[PDB]
Amino acid sequence: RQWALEDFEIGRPLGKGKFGNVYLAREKQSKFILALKVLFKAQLEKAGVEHQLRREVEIQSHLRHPNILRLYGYFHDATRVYLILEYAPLGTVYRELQKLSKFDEQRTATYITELANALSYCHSKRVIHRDIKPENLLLGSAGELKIADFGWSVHAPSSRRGTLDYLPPEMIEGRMHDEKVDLWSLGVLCYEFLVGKPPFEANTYQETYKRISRVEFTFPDFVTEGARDLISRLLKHNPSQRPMLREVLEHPWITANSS
Ligand SMILES: Nc1ncnc2c1ncn2[C@@H]1O[C@H](COP(=O)(O)OP(=O)(O)O)[C@@H](O)[C@H]1O
Ligand SMILES: O=C(O)c1cc(-c2ccc(Cl)cc2)c2cc[nH]c2c1
Ligand SMILES: O=C(O)[C@@H]1CCCC[C@H]1C(=O)O
Ligand SMILES: [Mg+2]
Ligand SMILES: [Mg+2]
Repeated sequence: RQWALEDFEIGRPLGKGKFGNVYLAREKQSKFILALKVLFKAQLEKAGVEHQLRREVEIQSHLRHPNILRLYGYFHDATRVYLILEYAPLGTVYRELQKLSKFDEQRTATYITELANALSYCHSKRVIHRDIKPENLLLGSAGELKIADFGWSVHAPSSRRGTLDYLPPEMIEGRMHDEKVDLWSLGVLCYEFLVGKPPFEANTYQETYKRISRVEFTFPDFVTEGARDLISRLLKHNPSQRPMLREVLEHPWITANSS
């Protein structure tokens, strides 16, 4: 349970974070490969997010699902906080999308099924992820999707305040929100997986804000009827109008292309 930096051999950086970096690491005694998320105390204090960090730790450490990234523990020293995470060897869904440009209907529907199942488990504990995006979706050794970065995670309902690309209208506007925010994020993902870019993508935060607020998006011609139907059902301005995850999992386009 009590760890120290001296218990780990540090490898290359795995990625850059908002409050520090993620490094590959090996526990000296067991030779267990893992990821160490290193955060700077000064930066967290200045941002006034030292309690949201405690929330990320508390929420993620109690989740057990094959499509959710494990958080084994944490420790800290005079300047830094260290989160001990499960290593996701095939990287981010973000990098996969950058090299493939777009995913086919089968890969998309499979990822959407994996997400819906992980989100269903979260929502059963009244946990809202609120930061579902390709760079927070990691790939296990078998290429299985793993929800990661519980940095902004909270318990529903919440009226608590990167790009806005995956945030629903109620979360922007700083209004009260529940588990329905993750259903909106799911529709933005589905679109991005098939099209290569999120539906409200813009040059500025200001322009993206407006597009989300208006639910202003169009589909390229290659997007099928079934895909258009599922996305359009998820991207409802009214959170109450968004379907349950059970409905997403039973959608004909999902059942026909997954897995
Ligand atoms: N367990 C992990 N295995 C592999 N890469 C990881 C892991 N955790 C994070 N990363 C990489 O580091 C990046 C930043 O990690 P993350 O927890 O998402 O940080 P932040 O809250 O700053 O955005 C990720 O997008 C990813 O590229
Ligand atoms: O004890 C401390 O002295 C302490 C502690 C923390 C801290 C916060 C969250 C977690 Cl999960 C672990 C440690 C932080 C975060 C910023 N300044 C700190 C000081
Ligand atoms: O883990 C982190 O980098 C942060 C902890 C504090 C809240 C915000 C969070 C994040 O950016 O994901
Ligand atoms: Mg992240
Ligand atoms: Mg984060």
